[PDB]
Amino acid sequence: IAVYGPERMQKSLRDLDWFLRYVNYSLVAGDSNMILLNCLGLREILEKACSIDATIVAVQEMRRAATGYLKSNDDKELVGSYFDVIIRSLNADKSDTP
Amino acid sequence: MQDAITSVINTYDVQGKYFDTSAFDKLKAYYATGELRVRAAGTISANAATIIKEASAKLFSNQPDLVRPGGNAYTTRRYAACVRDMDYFLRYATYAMLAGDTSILDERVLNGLKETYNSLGVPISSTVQGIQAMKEVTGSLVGSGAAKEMGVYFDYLSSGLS
Amino acid sequence: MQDAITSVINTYDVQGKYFDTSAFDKLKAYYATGELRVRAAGTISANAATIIKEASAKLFSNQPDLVRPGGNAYTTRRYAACVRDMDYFLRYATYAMLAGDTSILDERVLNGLKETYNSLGVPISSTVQGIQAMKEVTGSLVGSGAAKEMGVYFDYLSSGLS
Amino acid sequence: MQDAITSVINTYDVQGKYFDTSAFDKLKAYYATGELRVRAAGTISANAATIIKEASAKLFSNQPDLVRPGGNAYTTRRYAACVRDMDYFLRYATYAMLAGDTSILDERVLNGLKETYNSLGVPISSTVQGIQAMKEVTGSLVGSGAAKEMGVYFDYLSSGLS
Amino acid sequence: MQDAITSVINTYDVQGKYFDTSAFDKLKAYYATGELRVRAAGTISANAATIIKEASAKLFSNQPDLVRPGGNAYTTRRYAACVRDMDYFLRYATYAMLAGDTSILDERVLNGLKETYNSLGVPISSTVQGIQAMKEVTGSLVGSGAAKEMGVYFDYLSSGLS
Amino acid sequence: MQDAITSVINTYDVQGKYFDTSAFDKLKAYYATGELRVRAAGTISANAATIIKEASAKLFSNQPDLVRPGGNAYTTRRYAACVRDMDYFLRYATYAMLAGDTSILDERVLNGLKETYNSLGVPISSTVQGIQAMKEVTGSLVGSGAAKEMGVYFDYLSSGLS
Amino acid sequence: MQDAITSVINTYDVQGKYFDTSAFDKLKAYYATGELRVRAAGTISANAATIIKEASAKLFSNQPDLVRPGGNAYTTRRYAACVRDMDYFLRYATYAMLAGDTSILDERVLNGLKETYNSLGVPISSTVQGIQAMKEVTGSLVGSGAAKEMGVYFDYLSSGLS
Amino acid sequence: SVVTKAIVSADAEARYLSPGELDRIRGFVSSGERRLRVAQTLTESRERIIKQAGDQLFQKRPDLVSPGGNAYGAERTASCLRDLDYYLRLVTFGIVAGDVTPIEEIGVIGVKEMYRNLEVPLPGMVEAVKAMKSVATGLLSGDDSAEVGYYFDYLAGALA
Amino acid sequence: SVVTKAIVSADAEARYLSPGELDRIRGFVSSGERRLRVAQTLTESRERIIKQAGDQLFQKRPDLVSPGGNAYGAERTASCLRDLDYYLRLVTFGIVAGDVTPIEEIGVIGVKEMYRNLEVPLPGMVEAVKAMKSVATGLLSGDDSAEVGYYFDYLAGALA
Amino acid sequence: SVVTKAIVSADAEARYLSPGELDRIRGFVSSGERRLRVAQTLTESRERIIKQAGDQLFQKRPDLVSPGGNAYGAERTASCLRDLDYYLRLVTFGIVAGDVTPIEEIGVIGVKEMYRNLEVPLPGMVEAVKAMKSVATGLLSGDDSAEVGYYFDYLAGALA
Amino acid sequence: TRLFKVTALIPSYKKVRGGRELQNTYFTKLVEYDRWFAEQQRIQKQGGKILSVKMVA
Ligand SMILES: CCC1=C(C)/C(=C/C2=NC(=C\c3[nH]c(/C=C4\NC(=O)[C@H](C)[C@H]4CC)c(C)c3CCC(=O)O)/C(CCC(=O)O)=C2C)NC1=O
Ligand SMILES: CCC1=C(C)/C(=C/C2=NC(=C\c3[nH]c(/C=C4\NC(=O)[C@H](C)[C@H]4CC)c(C)c3CCC(=O)O)/C(CCC(=O)O)=C2C)NC1=O
Ligand SMILES: CCC1=C(C)/C(=C/C2=NC(=C\c3[nH]c(/C=C4\NC(=O)[C@H](C)[C@H]4CC)c(C)c3CCC(=O)O)/C(CCC(=O)O)=C2C)NC1=O
Ligand SMILES: CCC1=C(C)/C(=C/C2=NC(=C\c3[nH]c(/C=C4\NC(=O)[C@H](C)[C@H]4CC)c(C)c3CCC(=O)O)/C(CCC(=O)O)=C2C)NC1=O
Ligand SMILES: CCC1=C(C)/C(=C/C2=NC(=C\c3[nH]c(/C=C4\NC(=O)[C@H](C)[C@H]4CC)c(C)c3CCC(=O)O)/C(CCC(=O)O)=C2C)NC1=O
Ligand SMILES: CCC1=C(C)/C(=C/C2=NC(=C\c3[nH]c(/C=C4\NC(=O)[C@H](C)[C@H]4CC)c(C)c3CCC(=O)O)/C(CCC(=O)O)=C2C)NC1=O
Ligand SMILES: CCC1=C(C)/C(=C/C2=NC(=C\c3[nH]c(/C=C4\NC(=O)[C@H](C)[C@H]4CC)c(C)c3CCC(=O)O)/C(CCC(=O)O)=C2C)NC1=O
Ligand SMILES: CCC1=C(C)/C(=C/C2=NC(=C\c3[nH]c(/C=C4\NC(=O)[C@H](C)[C@H]4CC)c(C)c3CCC(=O)O)/C(CCC(=O)O)=C2C)NC1=O
Ligand SMILES: CCC1=C(C)/C(=C/C2=NC(=C\c3[nH]c(/C=C4\NC(=O)[C@H](C)[C@H]4CC)c(C)c3CCC(=O)O)/C(CCC(=O)O)=C2C)NC1=O
Repeated sequence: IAVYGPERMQKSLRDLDWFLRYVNYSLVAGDSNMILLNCLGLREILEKACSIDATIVAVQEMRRAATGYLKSNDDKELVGSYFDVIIRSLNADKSDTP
Repeated sequence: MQDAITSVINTYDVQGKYFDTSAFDKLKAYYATGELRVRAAGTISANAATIIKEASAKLFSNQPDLVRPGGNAYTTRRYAACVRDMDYFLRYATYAMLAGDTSILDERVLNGLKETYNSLGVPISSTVQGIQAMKEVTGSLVGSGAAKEMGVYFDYLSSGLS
Repeated sequence: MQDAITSVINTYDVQGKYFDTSAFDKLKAYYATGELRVRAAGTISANAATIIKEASAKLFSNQPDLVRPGGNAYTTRRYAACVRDMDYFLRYATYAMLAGDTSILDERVLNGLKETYNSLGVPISSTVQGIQAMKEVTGSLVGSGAAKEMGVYFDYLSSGLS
Repeated sequence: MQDAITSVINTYDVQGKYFDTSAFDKLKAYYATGELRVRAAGTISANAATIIKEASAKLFSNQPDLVRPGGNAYTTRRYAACVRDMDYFLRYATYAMLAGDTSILDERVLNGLKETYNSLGVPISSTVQGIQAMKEVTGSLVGSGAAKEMGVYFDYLSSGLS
Repeated sequence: MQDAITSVINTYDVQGKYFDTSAFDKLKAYYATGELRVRAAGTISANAATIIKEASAKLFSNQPDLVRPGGNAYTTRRYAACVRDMDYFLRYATYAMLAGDTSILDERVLNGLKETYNSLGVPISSTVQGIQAMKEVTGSLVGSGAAKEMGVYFDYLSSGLS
Repeated sequence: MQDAITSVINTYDVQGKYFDTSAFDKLKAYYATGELRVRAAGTISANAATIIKEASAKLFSNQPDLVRPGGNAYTTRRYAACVRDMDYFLRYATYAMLAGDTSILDERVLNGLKETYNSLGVPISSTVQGIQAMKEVTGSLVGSGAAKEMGVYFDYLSSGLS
Repeated sequence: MQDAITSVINTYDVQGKYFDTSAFDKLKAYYATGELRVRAAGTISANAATIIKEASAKLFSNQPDLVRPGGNAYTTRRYAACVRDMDYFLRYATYAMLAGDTSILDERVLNGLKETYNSLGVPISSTVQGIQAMKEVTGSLVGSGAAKEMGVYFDYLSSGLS
Repeated sequence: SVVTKAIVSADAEARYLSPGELDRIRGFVSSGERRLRVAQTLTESRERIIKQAGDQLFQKRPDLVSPGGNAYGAERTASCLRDLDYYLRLVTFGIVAGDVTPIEEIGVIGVKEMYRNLEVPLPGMVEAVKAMKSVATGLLSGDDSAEVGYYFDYLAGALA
Repeated sequence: SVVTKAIVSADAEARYLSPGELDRIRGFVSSGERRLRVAQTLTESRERIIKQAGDQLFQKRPDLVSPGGNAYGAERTASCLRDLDYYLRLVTFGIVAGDVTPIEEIGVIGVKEMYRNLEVPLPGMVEAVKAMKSVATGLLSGDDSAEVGYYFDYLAGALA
Repeated sequence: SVVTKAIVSADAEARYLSPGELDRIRGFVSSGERRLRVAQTLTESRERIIKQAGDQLFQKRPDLVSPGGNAYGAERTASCLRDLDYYLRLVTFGIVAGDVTPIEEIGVIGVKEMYRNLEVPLPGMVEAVKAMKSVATGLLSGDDSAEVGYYFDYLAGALA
Repeated sequence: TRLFKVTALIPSYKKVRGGRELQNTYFTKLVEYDRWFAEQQRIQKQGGKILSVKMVA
């Protein structure tokens, strides 16, 4: 926490909250399109001042935590897909943005 | 366009916070009428031509001057255009009912409607009367519960015209 | 201008026709709504400064670029112009609501407003947002029944600008 | 668009005159600066993505509400659109510097931009701040004289938006 | 468009009436003048380039400023545009004379033309003077009655540009 | 109307930023040229009538048809209006030079001037020639540097008309 | 569609190898012939109309039946088509001259022309004779060195259409 | 009309009328008086034509006035005769105009949609048009009957 | 201009100028002094060039100034020479601009229609511009003669 | 190349080459020998550029050769070096042609899709090309170094 | 001289297209005589190859 400083910590926390908020929104809308499109361009923005591997670990951890509370196989698979879209997009942006 | 879901999502995204009790209440109210609205939409989509027939019959019986010479609906072309406009109004009211938002109406009917009818000389009050007749017919056809949901958007269109 | 009573009178005068059952039905409808209209008009007259107060504050909170330097509402002159326009919008919506007709809105406000705003550089999206602000601010003060009535005139203003 | 040579040609053609001593002096002045302009343009094309990065970073640091919920840069979509607008401004300012005239700026950027942002809701003042940030970023990379020349066109863009 | 026969047909159709003695008299008048109209149209079509030549020569001799540098007709492109406008005026005057009605003149020339010249900077007074020149040149070739008939439509164009 | 100082003030108020070194530099440059501007303005004011006299003499010698019958300056009335217009151009060019900004020309001189002259029938090209003759006369009286300064405003007027 | 330089680039790129010294010698050859090629191109651009004049004249002189009725040039439309074909052949021959390669001829002239003429029935022999007529005169104007160098492109066109 | 069609056709290619369509206009104009006389005959005899056409239609197609028919009832029969009157007037307009353009614009564009909304059998309209054509051509001489018959034929084909 | 063409070609592709376009601009600005000298020589000699070229044109084609010719008369001859002055000014504009764009956009677009309206024989105009080529290239050095002659040949081909 | 672009531009509007196009072709051919000398120098020492650029890139971005990186492994490093060799050859081709059309046509159009298929980080392209540019500009003289570095600059911008 | 039946293949050299564009590349149309010169020129400028043309009427 100390190395980044208050600004990057605030950005990181609001970004994790952002991910989970968009997961909720997409579950409401019936489509993970908003998460998808908002993640087609995220890695190039993050890379210089952020760790992509750290973000992937964070999204996987949130996936595990969210799947824990659901206690229903269909619910678990749906939320797992709506997080796997985030992991998939950050993985797809290994080269430049599309 | 927008629906109720998009409106709530944007309202809470601009604030940057999750759904509160009022949000979940709005979504539950929107979802509760969903099957009724889809049934009404199926009825209208299936029987649009019929609704046009009774709506036009009522409108032109109440105002025979429209279809007599010197009236705005006096020709085969202008009568066809009148009933075509009525079909437009019915279809876009159905779209708005299914969406739960009047954004589609403002975007794709009201934007340029007044310019069109004032350029062409179409009587706006008579168009409002035709929309009201369509409301009555479609309410009689789809049941009172769906009649109210149709009527809110029919009134939105009527107030947009007048 | 024109109200509901005068609208019916003019329709029957151009037809050279007599007041039939439909005309008296419309007249009865207006007389039934009259007391609600008058109560709403008095309430809005009482709280007009408050309505402009709150609507301006909310519009500039949702879109703070307007009041910061470089915004269309950034100066004392341009801010006062915004407040003056909103005060017109409230007063003329109240006139239209009390009359039961939007002809006054058309002729006194909407005939030439788009071109004025486009020549001035005034944002029209933000003006529609301010009108919606006044709409849902006055809706709380007048009550749900009177809000449903004043809302159609606020939406008429918004659709005329949009 | 027109460059310095075309500007002088137009000024002398509308008067029906051949080039006098002043015309040749001005043309020679433009020709003397051509190599500097080409070198500056190559340097800017070298670091265009860089300049965009520092300019956007400085803008969003000094304007943090842009990327917070309710800000117009709060999205990856809206962020990409903003940085593409920044790309537009840098590219066309480089075109203007290379041409030696501000005509291309007015023709292809400034004309209709304020109304475009008013429709979209884009803050003009924040865009002016981004253009200025781009100016300080570009000046250091291009050097003193190239910075004066190149910042003339950035100032033209800012004043046109202002 | 609309011609004399279509004009009478439309006037009687809006009323819903059959043709009577006055309408038949108007139709007979048009049928009487048809042969003269056809001769005049053929003569004009044979000599259109000539008429444009003398009319342009007259206009640019009496107003040589138009074709010197700084004038509206000063370039090969703008001179060609001027003579093309005169050619279109002549052709549509011929069309109106053949039809016997000025409806085509309105629809295909005069709707939006004054705004176009106001934007372009075209001197409408000089255009009208050129139209009058075409009128007098055409009259000599076409003869007395054909000259009166053609002058009706030339004056209609001139007053429409007003 | 805005001068260089006012332009700096506005371009810093739109940003909301206070004055920094660059603004003080531009203001210092304006004060550096202020003495030249004041001397040129005083010289032009001292000899306005003379300048108009040689400029009009040169224009009417180069284009004698203007003051002959059938020319737009053939009347005591129209000749007086012509020299009045020439005085307008000289005085407002002096204003613009003294302000250091071409804003006043667009703001009070060139706005609707083309439409006005085209409605009057005034030759635009000959007015531009009068402006150029006035430029040549003014330059010799004001000296080389002040002539180079006044030339940008005279050329601005000539390009605005043409 | 490729010149000598892009042709050698292609033949070295397909092998995946870098340029050898023989490639550099081939490149020096074209760079040394470039000024002669450009001079011949300018001469041909200046004299293209005259070359078409005399080439059509000689072609119709040697073969009289073509212009006479029953010939594959006997029509005003068909005459224009023939002269257009010869003009296009000359222009593309000059293009191939400047490029130094016949690839442009294949890609923009012989691409579908052979079977087009075959279906239309154009005689191959007359077309080859016309190509020869253009070549042996163009070589006279362009000089012997450029004559031998247009020889390859003209007889390439002849052999391709053969 | 003939003049309108010729002029708009010439306008579509930005050119003056060729001598062929000038002969067009001349031939149309030289035939004006006969067209006016035929319009006289049709207009003066409208009342008899409408009644005779209604009787012929209703005897040939009794189902329309039969119970459950479209024209059943005095008011609906009156509307049918009103439609016949409209189309006779449109025929007169077409005769004077020299083409079917008035018929086209006023009573042909959107007529199928109009009657489909009105639940009107188009075959009934065709039969009515044929009957009124026969009645009208009965009054006119052979040369004029041949001319008006094609206007009626165009109306019948448009309704079909 | 050359800079304008490079800029708009880059703009069409939504990119910055390629090394080829920057090299083109470097070449164009490297020749600025030569172009200025050539344009100043042509401007200094405008009266002499017009006088001599008009003389050559009129002796080569006396029909233009003979009775019944288009240039017959003092005023029409003055207009004839004024046109040549216009085109010489356009040629100087093209020299300084580095391309034939100013000539193209001031005195080449619609030139055939303009001179058709003025009954001006285009072959006469071509002969006039060839005479101007000869007279001007006589004044210039060998290197600049070809450069000026290219614009003159372009203008001749445009008129032809 | 330059003449190819000029011919395409001339044929686009169906005319002979403009005087300006002829001047740009003369400027191209006049500098052809210097372009060929640059080609000499870049082609001869290709190994120095490629290896030094690879070393600089790997030092700047150690994650590329680190396990889990795209360049990790001997074969993948060989593919890295082969890609750098390809881009050096294309840069020499563009130097010869006088335009970046060889570079673009061979390995720029669709480069992003291919490198997305390979997971190649485009910043890796940018840094490798910048190292190549540094070495090439160092081994050349200033007048040549600027012009050559323009091509590397275009390639880096295309990758970025 | 009424109609031409033209089969031609215009490839794509400027970019890679995500949509189908298979029938846009390889196609056969009937082209009017007055339009065949311009159409053939357009196909040639596009870089495409005109495989064969026959005469229809
Ligand atoms: C759901 C839709 C969505 C998300 C999540 C999103 C993230 C996002 N975070 C940003 C800032 C930032 N984000 C981060 C890093 C954070 N980022 C996270 O992925 C990590 C958990 C964490 C660090 C480990 C940092 C350091 C910044 C500061 C700007 C910079 O990186 O240079 C930015 C750039 C705008 C700005 O400067 O504020 C975006 C677009 N954008 C979206 O449209
Ligand atoms: C969904 C968006 C939409 C709307 C709203 C719409 C309205 C519309 N109605 C039109 C015609 C018309 N519309 C009417 C309307 C009737 N007149 C009668 O009196 C009644 C009062 C009234 C209906 C109850 C008439 C008579 C015309 C023909 C007028 C003419 O062309 O002269 C036209 C002109 C274009 C055309 O004729 O095809 C438009 C644009 N079009 C759209 O794409
Ligand atoms: C450059 C010209 C200019 C000025 C000056 C200006 C003043 C200004 N003052 C405001 C509010 C305010 N202004 C004040 C200041 C007052 N409080 C005390 O009573 C004092 C007597 C007094 C200060 C000495 C306060 C407290 C508010 C907040 C009121 C509110 O938020 O409702 C706002 C609204 C801010 C927004 O909507 O986001 C503006 C625009 N605006 C301009 O464009
Ligand atoms: C129809 C109305 C009308 C009038 C009256 C008129 C007068 C007039 N006289 C002029 C010249 C002149 N006018 C005079 C006459 C003066 N010489 C003596 O002092 C006398 C006091 C007096 C005559 C009795 C002279 C000497 C000039 C020559 C001025 C010069 O060239 O310097 C000019 C300048 C243009 C030209 O020379 O053609 C005008 C406009 N113009 C008009 O359109
Ligand atoms: C840029 C490459 C290219 C060229 C040149 C070309 C020419 C060409 N010539 C055509 C017909 C023609 N071509 C010719 C010319 C030939 N007949 C004789 O006169 C001569 C021996 C010979 C000229 C050397 C003629 C006369 C016609 C019209 C004959 C007809 O109507 O069938 C056509 C058919 C379409 C049309 O004419 O509108 C084309 C496309 N097409 C191309 O893609
Ligand atoms: C000038 C162009 C024009 C036409 C043609 C036209 C026809 C027309 N016929 C109508 C009614 C009618 N039309 C008919 C005629 C049918 N009955 C039989 O089945 C026959 C097949 C057929 C007649 C031959 C009938 C029975 C009605 C009454 C139906 C109703 O009450 O809706 C109506 C509805 C208005 C009214 O009832 O007064 C129209 C608009 N209107 C026009 O503006
Ligand atoms: C800047 C571009 C430009 C050009 C080129 C131009 C040409 C031009 N030439 C004109 C007349 C003329 N031009 C000529 C010249 C021709 N006579 C012989 O045939 C020669 C072959 C040839 C000259 C070498 C002549 C004789 C006239 C007088 C025509 C007449 O009085 O009827 C006119 C009409 C001027 C008037 O009297 O109102 C124009 C506008 N205008 C322009 O704005
Ligand atoms: C001339 C046009 C052209 C280019 C440019 C081109 C590039 C190219 N590089 C490839 C492999 C590769 N390229 C690289 C190099 C990259 N990865 C590292 O991270 C570095 C950042 C970076 C080098 C600086 C690597 C590591 C591979 C191996 C990837 C694999 O085989 O899975 C491949 C896959 C096929 C093969 O290697 O045979 C292609 C097609 N191909 C072409 O036809
Ligand atoms: C949806 C149905 C569909 C198909 C199937 C299709 C195939 C197709 N492939 C094309 C080009 C191409 N296709 C390939 C791929 C080939 N080369 C490799 O070695 C492989 C052996 C092989 C593919 C497995 C290549 C290399 C090109 C470019 C060829 C060139 O332009 O020279 C093109 C030309 C248009 C373009 O380049 O964008 C088409 C139409 N297009 C379609 O719309």
